[PDB]
Amino acid sequence: VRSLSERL
Amino acid sequence: VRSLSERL
Amino acid sequence: GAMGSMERASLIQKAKLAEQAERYEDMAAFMKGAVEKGEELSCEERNLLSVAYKNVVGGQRAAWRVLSSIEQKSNESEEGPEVREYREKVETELQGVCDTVLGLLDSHLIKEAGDAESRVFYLKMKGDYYRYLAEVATGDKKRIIDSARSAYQEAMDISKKEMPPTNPIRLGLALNFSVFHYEIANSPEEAISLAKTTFDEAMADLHTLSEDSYKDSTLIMQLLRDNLTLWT
Amino acid sequence: GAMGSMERASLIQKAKLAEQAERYEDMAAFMKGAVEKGEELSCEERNLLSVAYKNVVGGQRAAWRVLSSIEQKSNESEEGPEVREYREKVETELQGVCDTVLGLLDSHLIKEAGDAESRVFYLKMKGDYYRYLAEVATGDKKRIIDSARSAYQEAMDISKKEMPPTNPIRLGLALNFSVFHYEIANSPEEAISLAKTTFDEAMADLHTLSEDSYKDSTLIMQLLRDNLTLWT
Ligand SMILES: [Cl-]
Ligand SMILES: [Cl-]
Ligand SMILES: [Mg+2]
Ligand SMILES: [Mg+2]
Repeated sequence: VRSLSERL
Repeated sequence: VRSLSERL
Repeated sequence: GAMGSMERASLIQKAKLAEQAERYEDMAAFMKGAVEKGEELSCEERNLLSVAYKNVVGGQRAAWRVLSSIEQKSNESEEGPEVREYREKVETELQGVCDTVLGLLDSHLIKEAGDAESRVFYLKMKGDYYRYLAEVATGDKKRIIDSARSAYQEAMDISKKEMPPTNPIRLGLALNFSVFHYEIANSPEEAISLAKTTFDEAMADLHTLSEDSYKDSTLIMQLLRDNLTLWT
Repeated sequence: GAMGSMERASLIQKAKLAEQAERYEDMAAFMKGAVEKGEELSCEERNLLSVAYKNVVGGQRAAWRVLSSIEQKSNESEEGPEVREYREKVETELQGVCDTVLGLLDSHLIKEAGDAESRVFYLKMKGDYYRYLAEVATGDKKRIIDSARSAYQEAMDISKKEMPPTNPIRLGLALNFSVFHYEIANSPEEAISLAKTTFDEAMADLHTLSEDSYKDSTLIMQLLRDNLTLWT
């Protein structure tokens, strides 16, 4: 499972 | 609302 | 063509990879390259060709609809040329994709297709891509509409003679011809009649089918039913 | 450049239309054209630039991951070169997009950015696109990783001096630097520490905010919290 990065 | 056409 | 140096089998393999990666523009370029090798296409290869271009043109149609709606609202609010310019840009790209598909069918997929399953598939495709041209056409429009109608009608005559009523290609053809009638040709009564008769004749043939074929046919029948619910 | 003949304002207007139509490649080309006019970018224009390229590179990254996984499985099964070839094709396109963004930042967005909000935004962007290069790099890799780290660190030092702890740009920067630590730099303890301290200091500053700003900050804080839940 991949880490969450910044949303638009 | 748009008619449904053939699926893949 | 940029795919002229790649083996036919490698192009088909990469088309399948592009589909897994949801890279549909690549997928279409690979399948165009495969067609241009000059050999006929198997059932699986025909479906790859159709999946790739349906996804490419589908995104273009969705974008053209957003932009056309913005453009129409602007002509009811405050006023420049940008909305029209950018709708025209997308429209032109859409028409180029349609023309590319129609060119592959004319050079030379259709003339080499002798079996009912291939000939009906390609004639249906021709009707479909003239229908997409018709959605954006503004007189011209009439010739494009008649080209779609003519291709669908030839496919229908073959499919009724040569295929059972539950055949998925025959069902998908009748579904799309009925959408043509309703959405393009201003003939909603013809659309409804074709969908009902298509659904009823398939219902009466389901008893001949295996469990897997039954699932394939009833899936498409459900789309006919959904349209009838919206149209009535 | 193909956008050299179009007005700056028309390019911005069309970028906004492409976003509504989900035409992100067009959106990025329009915003590249806008940047190349040579004027600095407003807050709204900076976000358009970032939205466009984040979506383009995001689709490329998702495709590269599908293909790299297929490639890795093939090296555990039956055996040709196609999977590697097509992964390399997508990877090369991804690297070209990253290089295009980094070139815009270097010529000349960063050197003209004097305010904290613009300078931190562009340095964060630089770290982000070196991070995307690092995800596909195979030694070289070390220089790319250090370039990402260096850009994030400079952005962090400015943001801590010049911005409050709930500032959405400061929060998004710290979020992405923590993902760098966890996913790229093999430093999960540093990732966890940065996320916790960032979350805790923002929590203690929320009382200073309006209802709208409170919603903006807590939205991003929730991503820090979601990562901490996955990492611990
Ligand atoms: Cl345009
Ligand atoms: Cl390739
Ligand atoms: Mg033949
Ligand atoms: Mg300045």
